[PDB]
Amino acid sequence: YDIPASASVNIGQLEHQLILSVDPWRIRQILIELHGMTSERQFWTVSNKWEVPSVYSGVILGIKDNLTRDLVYILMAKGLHCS
Amino acid sequence: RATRTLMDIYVQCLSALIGSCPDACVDALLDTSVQHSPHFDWVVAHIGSSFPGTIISRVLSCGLKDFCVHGGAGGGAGSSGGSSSQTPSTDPFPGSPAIPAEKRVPKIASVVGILGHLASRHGDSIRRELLRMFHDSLAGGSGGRSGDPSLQATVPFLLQLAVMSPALLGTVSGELVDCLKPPAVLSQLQQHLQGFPREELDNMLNLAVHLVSQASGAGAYRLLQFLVDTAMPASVITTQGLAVPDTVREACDRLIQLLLLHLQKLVHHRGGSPGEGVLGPPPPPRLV
Repeated sequence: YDIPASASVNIGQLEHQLILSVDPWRIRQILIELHGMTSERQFWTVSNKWEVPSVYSGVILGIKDNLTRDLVYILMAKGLHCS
Repeated sequence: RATRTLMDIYVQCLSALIGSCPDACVDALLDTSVQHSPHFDWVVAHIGSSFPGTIISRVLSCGLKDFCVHGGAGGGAGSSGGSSSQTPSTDPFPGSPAIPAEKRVPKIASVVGILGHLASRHGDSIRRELLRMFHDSLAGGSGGRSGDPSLQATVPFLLQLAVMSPALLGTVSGELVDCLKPPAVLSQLQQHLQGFPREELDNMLNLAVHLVSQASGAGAYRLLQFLVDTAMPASVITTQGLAVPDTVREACDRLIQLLLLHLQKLVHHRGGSPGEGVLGPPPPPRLV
């Protein structure tokens, strides 16, 4: 249900919708909302099924801004999974 | 009791020397003292000797013969009724909990002794939950370790506390919180009868007693879901079916109980979604 008047269940529903989201616009919106409502914590490690090869893993994490690296990591993982 | 203190000090020194150095200098005197105590039939003297031996000669080093002698003396003392003797020994062992009190109190391995130890641990846990002191965490951890070490029969001991946690209305919330903490700290040693107990009467009693608490006490739904997630190794299907029948089919005995069960189910689903598929990526997955 929407508007749970809480924080933990709200973040859980938001990350569940993010996992179930395919359109990159909705993904970006959910990720920026999570980054705005929470602390400077990473949101890319919310699914163990997103296996990114280690050849690009060392460079995908070398970004100062957390929002951009999280977005690019989620996009690359979802694109590889769809391929 | 003029020369008794010197004899007790000499016996304690001999026991400490036998525990440190494996010698035969305290094998005959200890046996003679145990025989005299058994022939005199004095539980208070045996309890005092055990307290004096466990006060300072229990955290030095591991004992082999002195520990066996102390266990034999404790068994000879507990052979009789010894109501007040055991009631005082429980408090004496709970006060001197540093640091080998668990290995010295639960070493009797007797039925009545284990029952008294479990009752004392439950009373201490209830007092710690009602007082919420600073050192309450150490006492709760010690009680949980003592309950986990004595895994002979804990179903009746848990049922006796679950039946009392629903009779009153004031201390019922504290008793339920202490029981939940003990179940979470003991890996849920008793979970098969967790759903068959509060069928119609105990469930309504707990729902009516929880209304007298505050928001900080009622916010334990997250802890309850975290405890239920890492539990139910062989009775998960029955508990899940009972929860789904009492939450969705509106088969609850009360009116507000269905909302609480729905919130608990939602919290459990959120915890399962955030812990099973949202834990991490580098380390291996968890075991639920």
